[PDB]
Amino acid sequence: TIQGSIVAIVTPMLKDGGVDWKSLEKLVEWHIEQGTNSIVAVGTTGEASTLSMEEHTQVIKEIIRVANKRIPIIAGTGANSTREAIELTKAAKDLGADAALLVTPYYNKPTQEGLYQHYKAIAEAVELPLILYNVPGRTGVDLSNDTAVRLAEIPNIVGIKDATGDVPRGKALIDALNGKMAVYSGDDETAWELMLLGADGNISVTANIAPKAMSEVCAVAIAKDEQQAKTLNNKIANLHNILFCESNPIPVKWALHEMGLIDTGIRLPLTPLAEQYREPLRNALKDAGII
Amino acid sequence: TIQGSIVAIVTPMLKDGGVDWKSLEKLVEWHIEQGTNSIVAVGTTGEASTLSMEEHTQVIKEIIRVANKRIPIIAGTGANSTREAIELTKAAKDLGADAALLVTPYYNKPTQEGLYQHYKAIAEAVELPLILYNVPGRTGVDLSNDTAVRLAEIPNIVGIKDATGDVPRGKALIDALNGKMAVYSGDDETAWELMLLGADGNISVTANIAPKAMSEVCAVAIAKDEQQAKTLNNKIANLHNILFCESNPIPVKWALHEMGLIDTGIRLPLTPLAEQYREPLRNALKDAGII
Ligand SMILES: [Cl-]
Ligand SMILES: [Cl-]
Ligand SMILES: [Mg+2]
Repeated sequence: TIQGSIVAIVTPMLKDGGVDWKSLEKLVEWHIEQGTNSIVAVGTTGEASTLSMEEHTQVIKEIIRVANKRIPIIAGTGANSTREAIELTKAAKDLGADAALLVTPYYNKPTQEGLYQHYKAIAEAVELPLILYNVPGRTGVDLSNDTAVRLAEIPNIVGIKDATGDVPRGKALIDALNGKMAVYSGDDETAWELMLLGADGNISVTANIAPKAMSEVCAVAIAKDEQQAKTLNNKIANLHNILFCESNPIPVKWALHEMGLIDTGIRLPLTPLAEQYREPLRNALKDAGII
Repeated sequence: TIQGSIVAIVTPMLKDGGVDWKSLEKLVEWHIEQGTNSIVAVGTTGEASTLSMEEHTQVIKEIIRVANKRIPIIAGTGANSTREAIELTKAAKDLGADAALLVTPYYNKPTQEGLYQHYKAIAEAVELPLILYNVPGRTGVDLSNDTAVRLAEIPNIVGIKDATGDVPRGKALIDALNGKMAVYSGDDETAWELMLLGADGNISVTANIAPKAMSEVCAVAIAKDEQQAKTLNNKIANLHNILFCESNPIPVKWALHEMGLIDTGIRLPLTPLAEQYREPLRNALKDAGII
């Protein structure tokens, strides 16, 4: 069901690190006005790692409140402990989230069967649509297409965010699934191609700063309009590269501060974008017509 | 200062995953009797990821209580949030831990400067000996030798566990530090090599099942006896390989179970060692004279 441009939203913070509730409310409003189709609250780009459990609950609560039913809200509820993933996922269900996004357990490297059991335990514990999320470069683990295809058989498991950026592999996954669950790109550089190949949307970093552009790229790609998807994506292609010059969300948070939309807060061990990269990032925003 | 065989001890668990307190006490006792030189409590091999905050404290307190100051106890206190690491490290100091072992933030991929600020902030917040821990395959980030060398200048940063298994790089790190802080192997397969080159010990998985033999390997290797180090390590070299046929601590817990020392409990998303590996494991243990 959830389709189109799904922003992996940052969590705006004041200089001391506190959540900037005013800026967040404004950012959600702007996404809705510009065409973003859905918001992932407190995922990787929203610094899930350095927000407390109460801060997760509050950010999800506020985004749902401001959205006011206009678009679906997906809560990031991943953990590397199955028991913890369950508690987070239950809390998101109770807050009224439309779905949960659950990165594979990171750092502890479960087996493929361990991945299967982890997600099946969560699906069986919480009645809420769940979206798998594979990002092997961050986690230390790769949820294979074979394991994804198995998990798609579990009630409540409704999609996977594939951040491999490996388009032949994502095509092979979409073809094997034959509709049984959704595939979302988690790689802005190749998302337009995965959507042209049958992905249901793009859970996007770039949409944080170009929401109207990315909403258009997703609509034309989902519609299978290859030329329009190529042309529209080309206008923002350089943004997809520059937003990872340091680990996301470091650059995207700097881009939003340059746009005047958030302040500079970001939580250790993350750091504001290194000084040397701020001019090149400004130049990319200017080239793109964003500032 | 802490030298020798430092076991990264498992956290024994009952079938239902509850911590097995009696079996943990017995293990701590057997290590001390067998010649183990120090214990890391609630590290990666100890399932830090799946233990609650209260359980992290109880396990630390129990290992300290049982060891009764006969050997230094190092508390695993890493987190991917600098705030949470400071909290865990303070708690370990308060419980009487001799040192803390802090893996680089995983999953959120800080920059080298963010890793520097992370550990600087902890060292300044907590007056306790800190050991860095780099294992890039699990965490998605690699703390470079250059960054390690900067950090060794910071007062209470007293060492690093280098789990790269890359011996020339570990030698380059030892050489560059020139004694400013300790290097510990985090790779059983190469640990004897790294200690012959100047590492102060081995923060060891294999020591969970061969604590006497690994105590002797570390001692002769630290003594720079290359022949005896090689000879002694050969007897346990196949154990270093077999204990990683699925992600540690999966194989090591199974081994301790075959030895009659712990029950099969292990917490999702980890799983009990797959059946196909159990007979080979058992044969390796028989071959090494462990069972
Ligand atoms: Cl996300
Ligand atoms: Cl450890
Ligand atoms: Mg590391």
